[PDB]
Amino acid sequence: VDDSMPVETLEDGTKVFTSYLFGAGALGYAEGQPEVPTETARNALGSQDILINR
Amino acid sequence: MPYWNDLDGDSQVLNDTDDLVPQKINAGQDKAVLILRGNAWSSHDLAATLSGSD
Repeated sequence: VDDSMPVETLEDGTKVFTSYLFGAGALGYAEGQPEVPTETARNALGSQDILINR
Repeated sequence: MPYWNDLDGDSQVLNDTDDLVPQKINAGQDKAVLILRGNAWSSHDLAATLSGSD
């Protein structure tokens, strides 16, 4: 059960649904890495701070 | 009592020849009411002593 799957609309207000049937288990993916996953930097003459992820 | 609604937004396409932009957070408000009630009621004396109980 989930609340998000694409839902289109035509005119005259009739809804169409999709509901994929996968049942595969599965397709695949792999994560990998960049370098510097997390960094902190601040602006001295001003006052701020920030985070980054990438 | 206040609260911080969680962040929202899209990512960006990370590339050279560009840099990123930061984003912000907001807050919201909550209330209630205090209420109070009461009442009272009387009795007699003479009817009590003539009627068999109080």
